Amino acid sequence: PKVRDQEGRMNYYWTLVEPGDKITFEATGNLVVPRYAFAMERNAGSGIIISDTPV
Amino acid sequence: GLFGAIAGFIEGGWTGMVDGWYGYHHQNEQGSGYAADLKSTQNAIDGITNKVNSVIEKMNTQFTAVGKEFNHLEKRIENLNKKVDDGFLDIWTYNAELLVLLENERTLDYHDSNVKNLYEKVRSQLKNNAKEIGNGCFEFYHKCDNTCMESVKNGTYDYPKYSEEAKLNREEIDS
Ligand SMILES: *[C@@H]1O[C@H](CO)[C@@H](O)[C@H](O)[C@H]1NC(C)=O
Repeated sequence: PKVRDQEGRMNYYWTLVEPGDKITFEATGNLVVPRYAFAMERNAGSGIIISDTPV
Repeated sequence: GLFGAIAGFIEGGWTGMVDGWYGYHHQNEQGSGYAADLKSTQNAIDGITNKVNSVIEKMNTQFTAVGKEFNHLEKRIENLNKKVDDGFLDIWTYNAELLVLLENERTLDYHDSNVKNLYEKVRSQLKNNAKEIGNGCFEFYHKCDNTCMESVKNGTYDYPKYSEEAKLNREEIDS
């Protein structure tokens, strides 16, 4: 059924790559290749606040 | 009052005494006025401050994010997460309400005990040289100047010094 005028679906995926590791992509089609990647260090804890209060 | 001093045999408090919690009202030929007992007042302030500090400082926490996000197919753990939050809310609320209720009762009795002790300390110093007349008041059978007055506040009243002066006056007031 049409969702935002689309009848096809796009399933997104993610993973974390540790230092000294390689990620390999292989496809004959139906692949959305990455363009930008983020290097990050997670901070333990913290959450997400959902409110209209300004910052 | 538990000890019967505050709102007991001392019917009311003094607004003329502003320098302390417990103290004295004296009267002699040199005049009259209000004074606060430094020793008993400071020892009660320290206990109350320790009481307030104990309630607050013993509560030590760490960094923590309460917020948890779940989808529409994770209702059970979402209900489990809500059950954890609600259970903590009920436990903390009941303890906090009862802690204030019980400690407020203890604090008022603590002031009652201190007032009673101060009266008895003065009573032990004067012995039969003074007559109890209620309202936490003493009447001296001998003249007591400013030096004699604060000597009771000091805690250094000389019973034998005025023992014979007061004894002679004791047997004449009562016919
Ligand atoms: C006790 O009070 C009297 C009142 O002036 C004073 O003479 C004496 O020095 C006092 N004792 C003290 C302050 O240790």
